[PDB]
Amino acid sequence: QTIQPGTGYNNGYFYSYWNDGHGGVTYTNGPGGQFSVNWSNSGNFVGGKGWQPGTKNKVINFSGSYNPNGNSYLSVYGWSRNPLIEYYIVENFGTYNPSTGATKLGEVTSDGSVYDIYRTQRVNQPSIIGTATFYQYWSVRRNHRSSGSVNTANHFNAWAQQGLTLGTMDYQIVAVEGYFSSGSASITVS
Repeated sequence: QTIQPGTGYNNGYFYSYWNDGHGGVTYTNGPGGQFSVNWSNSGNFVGGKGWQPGTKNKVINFSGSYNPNGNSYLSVYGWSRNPLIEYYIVENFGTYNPSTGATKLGEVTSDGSVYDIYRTQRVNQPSIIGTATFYQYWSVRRNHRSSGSVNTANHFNAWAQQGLTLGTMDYQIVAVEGYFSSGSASITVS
């Protein structure tokens, strides 16, 4: 159904839905690993389905539609602990490339497209363990798409060769993010 921000399990999948309380967002958990999100002049939000904990060799499949109107992105999103890292494998985005201002650390070919790799640091920002300073790792697909298969191992191995290590895996989901924009998406994970 439609639900307020929170986390839990639905039809076998882990889900996490968060928003800054601005409103204008509607997140709905559907059958299996499906979820829909409709947003209109929203605040900041992130929602998706996946696993808790994720793994370093998972092959993630997603399919559906993604129609952003503004700042937003579709990605495999998750965290690792010890070290604390937030990572993204961006498959599509709207008006803003989220890696802008980031330090390019390489490139990796995987699942039909080249990806550019970047690293950035977040200072005193919210995280799964409280306020902290941690790094964000990004893999941004050059050929955008709204369905496909993601071999996470290829990204995690490429990041490691570049000195970008990961700790113990926390959740790992396919999510839709929005930052003061509008759009709609319906994605099925598996």
